[PDB]
Amino acid sequence: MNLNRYKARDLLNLSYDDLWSLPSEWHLIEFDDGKTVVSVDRITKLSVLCWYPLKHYKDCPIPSDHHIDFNRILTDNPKDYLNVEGGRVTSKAMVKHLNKAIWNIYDWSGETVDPEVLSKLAIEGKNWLYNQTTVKLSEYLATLSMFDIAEVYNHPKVREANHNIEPTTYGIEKISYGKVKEVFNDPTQFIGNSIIEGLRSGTQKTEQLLQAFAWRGFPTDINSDIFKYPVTTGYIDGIWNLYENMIESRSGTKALLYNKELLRVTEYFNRKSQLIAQYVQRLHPGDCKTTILAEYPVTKLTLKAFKGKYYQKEDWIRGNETHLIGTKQKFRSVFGCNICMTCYGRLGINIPKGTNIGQVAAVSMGDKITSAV
Amino acid sequence: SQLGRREIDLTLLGHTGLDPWYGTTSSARGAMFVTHIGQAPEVNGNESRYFLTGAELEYAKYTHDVRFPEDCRVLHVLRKYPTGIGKDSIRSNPVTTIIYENYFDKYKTIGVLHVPEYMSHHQDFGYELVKNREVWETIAPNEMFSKDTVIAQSGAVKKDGTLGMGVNANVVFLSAAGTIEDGFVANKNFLKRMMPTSYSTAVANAGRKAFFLNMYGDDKIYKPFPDIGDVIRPDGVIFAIRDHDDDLAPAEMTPRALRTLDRTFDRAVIGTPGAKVIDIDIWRDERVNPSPTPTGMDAQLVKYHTHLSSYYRELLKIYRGLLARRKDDLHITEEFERLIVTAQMFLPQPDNVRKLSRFYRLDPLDEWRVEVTYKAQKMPAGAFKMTDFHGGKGVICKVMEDEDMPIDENGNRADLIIFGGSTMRRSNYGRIYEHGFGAAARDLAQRLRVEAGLDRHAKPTQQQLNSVMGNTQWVDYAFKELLGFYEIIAPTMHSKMMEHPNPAEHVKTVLMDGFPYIYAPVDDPVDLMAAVNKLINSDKYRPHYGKVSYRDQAGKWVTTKDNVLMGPLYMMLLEKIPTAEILDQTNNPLAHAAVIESWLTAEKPSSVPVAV
Amino acid sequence: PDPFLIEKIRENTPCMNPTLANGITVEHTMTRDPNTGVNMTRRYIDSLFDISSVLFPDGFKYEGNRACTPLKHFEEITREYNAKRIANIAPTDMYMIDLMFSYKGEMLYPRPMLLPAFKRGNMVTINGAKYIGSPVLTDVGFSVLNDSIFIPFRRTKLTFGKVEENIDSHLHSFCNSLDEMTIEELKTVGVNVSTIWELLYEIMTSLAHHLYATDIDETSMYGKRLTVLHYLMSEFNYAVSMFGYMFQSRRDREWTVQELNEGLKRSFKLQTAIKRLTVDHGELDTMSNPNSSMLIKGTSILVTQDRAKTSSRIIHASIAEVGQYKNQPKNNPDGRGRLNMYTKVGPTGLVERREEVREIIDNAQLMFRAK
Amino acid sequence: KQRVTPGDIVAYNLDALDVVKLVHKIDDTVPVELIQECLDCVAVTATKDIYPHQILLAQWVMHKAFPARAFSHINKNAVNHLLAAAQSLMWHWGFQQVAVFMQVELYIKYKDVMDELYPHQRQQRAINGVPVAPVNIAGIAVQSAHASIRSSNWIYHGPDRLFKEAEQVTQNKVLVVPATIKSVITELVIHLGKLNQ
Amino acid sequence: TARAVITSISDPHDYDELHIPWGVGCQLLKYHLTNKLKAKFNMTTREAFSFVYENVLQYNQIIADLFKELIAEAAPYKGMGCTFHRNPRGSTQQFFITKVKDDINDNSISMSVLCLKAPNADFDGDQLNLTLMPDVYLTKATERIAPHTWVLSIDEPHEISGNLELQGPVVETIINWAHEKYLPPLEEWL
Ligand SMILES: [Zn+2]
Repeated sequence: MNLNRYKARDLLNLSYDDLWSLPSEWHLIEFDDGKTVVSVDRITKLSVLCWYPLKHYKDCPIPSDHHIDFNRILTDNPKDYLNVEGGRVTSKAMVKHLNKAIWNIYDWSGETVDPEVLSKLAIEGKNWLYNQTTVKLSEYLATLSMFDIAEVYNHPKVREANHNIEPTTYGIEKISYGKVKEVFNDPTQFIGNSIIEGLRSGTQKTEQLLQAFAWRGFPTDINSDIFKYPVTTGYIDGIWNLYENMIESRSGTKALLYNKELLRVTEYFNRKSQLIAQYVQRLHPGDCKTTILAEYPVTKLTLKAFKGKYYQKEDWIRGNETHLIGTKQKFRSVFGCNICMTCYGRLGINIPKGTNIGQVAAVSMGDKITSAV
Repeated sequence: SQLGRREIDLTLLGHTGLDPWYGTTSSARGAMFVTHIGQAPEVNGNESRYFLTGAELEYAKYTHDVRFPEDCRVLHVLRKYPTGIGKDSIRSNPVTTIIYENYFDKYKTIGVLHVPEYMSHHQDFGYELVKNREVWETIAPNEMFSKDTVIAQSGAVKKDGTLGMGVNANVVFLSAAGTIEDGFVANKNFLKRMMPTSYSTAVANAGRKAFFLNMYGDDKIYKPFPDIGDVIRPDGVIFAIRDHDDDLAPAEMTPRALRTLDRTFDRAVIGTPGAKVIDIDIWRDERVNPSPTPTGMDAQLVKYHTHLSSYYRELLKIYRGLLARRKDDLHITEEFERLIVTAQMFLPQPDNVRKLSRFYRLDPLDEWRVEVTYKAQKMPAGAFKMTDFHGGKGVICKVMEDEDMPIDENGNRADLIIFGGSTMRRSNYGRIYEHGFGAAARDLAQRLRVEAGLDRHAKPTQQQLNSVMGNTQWVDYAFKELLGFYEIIAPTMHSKMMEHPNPAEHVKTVLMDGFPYIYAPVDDPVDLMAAVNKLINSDKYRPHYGKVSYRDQAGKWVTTKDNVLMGPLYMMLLEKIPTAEILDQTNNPLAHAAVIESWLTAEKPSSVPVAV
Repeated sequence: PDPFLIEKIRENTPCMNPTLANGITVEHTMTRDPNTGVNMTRRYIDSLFDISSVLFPDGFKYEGNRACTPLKHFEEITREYNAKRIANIAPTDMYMIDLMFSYKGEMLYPRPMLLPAFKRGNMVTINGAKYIGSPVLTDVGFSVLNDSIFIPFRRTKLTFGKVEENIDSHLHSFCNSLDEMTIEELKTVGVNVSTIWELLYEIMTSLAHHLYATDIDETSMYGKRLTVLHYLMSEFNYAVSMFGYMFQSRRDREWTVQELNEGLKRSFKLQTAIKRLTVDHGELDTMSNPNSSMLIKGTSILVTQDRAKTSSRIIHASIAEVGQYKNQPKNNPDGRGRLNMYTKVGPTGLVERREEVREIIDNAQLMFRAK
Repeated sequence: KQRVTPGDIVAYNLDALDVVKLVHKIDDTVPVELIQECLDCVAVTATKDIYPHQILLAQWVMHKAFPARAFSHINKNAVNHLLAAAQSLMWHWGFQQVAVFMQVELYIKYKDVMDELYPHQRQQRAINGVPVAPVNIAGIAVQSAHASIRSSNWIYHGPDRLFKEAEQVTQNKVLVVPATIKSVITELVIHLGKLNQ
Repeated sequence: TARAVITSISDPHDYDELHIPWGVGCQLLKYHLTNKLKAKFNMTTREAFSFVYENVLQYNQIIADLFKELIAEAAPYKGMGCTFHRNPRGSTQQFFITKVKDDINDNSISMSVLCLKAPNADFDGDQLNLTLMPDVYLTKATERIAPHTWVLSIDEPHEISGNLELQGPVVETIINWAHEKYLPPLEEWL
């Protein structure tokens, strides 16, 4: 049938003026593993630009995981690839494929690649992706006008979620919010709308769209007090009663001012830890070969904290093991050394050479509690 | 859900009543809109808003200006720095002070009224005072004036009662690369219309320690500071200063060395190169019997000081003439008393008493104090903040030419490019209604211009409108079209100008400028999205929704794929509110002198191998 | 725009109060009576001096106040002290008045004094820099806090063998030296006091229920005095209070002309109301307006009673009438910031209710408070 | 005192060693061999204390190319090269009786033209009701120079050709002062005033 | 050694590029312009100091050509090495000055648009410090603080940190291109 057949590295050895001037048709891409991805030209042009670190090493295999549409696999039965959704292009999605490329290079050659070269190749690949996508895409500009509001507003399922609403926290926040939440996730209704396609791509939040296209519900005061009567209208069709506009006036500015004033008071908490953690010092790679391994009980909430460690089983670098979730486990930590890379874990290979590990651990602990408030 | 009714009038919103669609904007941006006004300087291109409320007719009544306090009669009209045809004749006098006597009073009180050329309550920002010509020509030493008669208004207050707080800009909503992290892509022809005026002041002191240098003059004259009406030097040095040394007098006290400014060992005062000089005030301590200023240098200081001393002597003579007539019946205003205290502080004392030791906030004067006031306009290029009369502000990051801007298929050139994707994030939806209704009204005015025999994007002459208005059957059709458009988005207007006498002047006013002005009060019984759906689903009053051609970051004329709508937004400009070696290169002067020597003896000043 | 359109917008616009839009510090200070040409600050000095006339001895009598000439103003500013006449060339608004005391006839030396001399739009200028005077709220009568009852007086304000004469002398200064007649103007809010012990009677009987089951609302801006002159001249009030305390708490003995002249020289200097105008006065801030209008940040600023000393921030429907909601700066974000110049203000600054919007305000206040 | 920006006086430590360019910035008709004869005596006078008459005569000359106030903020090897640069111009201009006094270690008809070249004069205090004529600002400088030349005796360490260009005979090579030294200093200042008019 | 507000380079550029304005670069490279004015021209240091300070607030072609020359003299680098600090590893990076702005009214140090995430991109009220490196020894030594040293995530073992992710409009212009009903469906294409 009429599907052209390309390769994984034969598109990567192609020049930019020849990659962008590809035909617009449904084609096949052969990868170095035993799979074949069905996709279109506008997605594989974006996937090749995420394989910039793979362009330097010309003997590295390119698996099928590197493609954006890696769910469509050309199998024997024709219904497993006929009507299948693809991967959604996100601001996080283009980063994880460059991550997949740099760790494919780091896993192809066995642990002998300086990660500084991989990080420089990652920032250079992001720079080349930016410099290609801004220049070559100058007619595909997302606009917003009066017509875009009147397409999400005029939907009959959104207008049904504004009439006959029970003014409590249940009848708003579980019925009227959900009646438009289940249609905002429908990939059939809003084709080409700049608001909905930006919501699906992670650039818009639904928590701000619920207060705009549906009812706003129960704002607070200087202290968290519900006012026993919710706001009747949203932000698209405005709010022009004295009661509801005064409650939204108490919710708007005074909350954000004390979400501003409570972030320079936490600046004292991390400096003393940042100064006291500098006693531990430089991290040299290798293996200390010490028979000192501490036992640690595993819990479901600390499984993600064991994402990079060195398991010892019958004399293993993952964080997705659903099992081993209640068993106490013996593995090596920094409490035994004669600090090595195996004892600290595989988090230490993302740290540069001249960086104090206790100082960067104090910064990693400090930023997480300020990212919540 | 009570969509059509509104129950908040103009007296419950303090400054929120200045803009419509306040309920569609979130309160965190609705407070930022009020914080942004009062931080906006007055720009050279001022106009009333296209969407008017009642508030702009009331805010134009209470502004800083010159005003007669009571019913008074003028006694004496003084003027500093008299202008004429002579030799020491300073052109364009700044200050003209009149003296009035309060009529209709038991005790006829005597006051003064300073009329300057400008007013400035902020540092490096101000505005000028446009004089009322029909009243300023009437000023005579025997004239009667009423209460609250206003001379020297500002430029924001129009003759009809409106306030100019900004300028309308054609705003296009695109996702271009320039609009990253609240960025603007401004037009070059639009940034000329947003040009604030800055009034600054430089202060000189040349006495026992130092003298002035011979800038601004040839080998025949000595002119240390520019005159009133003279511009500043292309490098903005005003009154450079060199110290007293008599052993270096063949070296430094030479007409070559006095005309040449050495940027080290001297003290220059730097300002704006292109700037007219407005006012000069010189204070002289003339009670020293040897003068440390050498001969031939005070030819320009004495010229201003004698004209200031004659004014301060005439004022004291006027007060002492009023004192001899009404003994112990004088009652004077509190400003008039301090003006005579200033006049007695300026003039020299007789030798029977001690001389004055004049200061300026614990800073002693030494025989000369020059006070030059200049005025400079500032063109915005980069890092200038703007606001669209909502909470959404941004920094200008890219300026393009007028032909490299977005343009519709009708011919409307864009002035700004704003990222639309922050509207859902910041929840300021009044911008959308302003953009859409302004686009619909502007396309209505341009379409009504096109149906008559005229040309869009051009102000018609007075002989074309006299032939357009001559056909009575077209003015009625255009008035019915304008009324049918006002029936959609502003029913208060449709109720308040169905009772219209002389309807031809309304169509003549609409066809004159490029927009029909719209009254949108804070309580208007209209549904916003029903008006949006009425504008979209209609044969008439529908804005032009088509594609937009522009010039991208490379050299190419590209046309966008999406249908993009261009509409006006009332814009305003806002004011601008190892390691041991690097530490040893600053905390040790020998290492800094070695870095300077390594920079200055090298073959290449950049790419030095090692600096000690 | 079309002139008929501007005419209809003018006919459909409510006008602001010109008493507050033009400035209230230029109203309550520097307003001249049509009979005698006397500023309201000078009448405030007279009303401050007739209260403390019950502590003066017999024969001593405050004899009005006169306005000085600019010649005496210049000769008193530039006075030779140490063979050097310190002039101060700086654009400032000042004017001089005399105090004009007496003692059994025998008119003593006058005492000059400087006064702030405000302008239109709350545009005072002190020592070259422009400033802005702002009103405070000034709770009428008694000011209830969360802890106890606080009643403000002009001399001292309190929050609720050899030693016996010292005990009795403080009650002698408490009894008749605090029976002021400007305070019986103030204490008409449900209080019947003409005697100093009746105040302590109705504190523990009539104001007793204000501590556990009070009838106040404590977040409302209704029924306020809106003073600009009591807080501006606080150092002069302290000077007259120290003058009366020098006449009472030290002695009651024989007074000569030299001791009274030395006390008048020690008490009333040249700049008594001037020294701390830019230091500790929270009602005076720096003018930084880059625009022509004065309604945005010039004449529409209110100081609260705790901000003037340089929870209670709950919602209220009085903020829609007296204050500006949705006008929320970083220091007064609850709406007790800007002024809302459409408010009705009667004589002596008394904020009174407005009748045409009382229904919606009372409905919203009843709707604010339900659990 | 008058704190100059540091790094600027390193550039003036460097530019003072550019002797021939600083000479040719003032007068381009100067023999380079005369500058070389002046520059071969820097090292001997380098280990000798510098006296203010040399600094004043090197500050009056070469103000057109070097700031005169920078002489107090530069080292000894800068002022020695500036003395050797000024001695060349005072040799070439025809003032040989004053050019001897530069490389040195220690052992009126002009008034109306000096009032024309230097018009700015010092104001004077009147004494019992008579206006005193102003004192010329260039006469105090030549008086301070003349009072510093004749303050002590001198020893010549310089070019041998300049010692016979000026009519002086050696008996101990102790430097004598002629009677017309004030007139030739005044003529030097008049020549400097005509050059920078 | 310098302090100014920041803007963005919304153009084809490199991730380590600084564009300093005219008034900052004329006062920072004064001893670098003085060497070229004393070498190419026959100016003295007094005339060179008078020529640099005069054209601080005024554009001229000679100072711009000497700026382009001083950028071009760095042969193995893109420009002159600097450290662009910020007071509140990703708070101090190393850049290279590759351009001096010809517009005099523009007073802002424009930074890379992809390096606006490891520090917080505050265009409103954030002035940032600039320190010029004298030699190439310190330019080699401050390579440890670089815009490629914050790429790898310090939280998770094999992840790239979230300071590499693209901004709003540059994501939305790819969303308008790739996710568009442009081609027919697969079973109807055949
Ligand atoms: Zn170990």
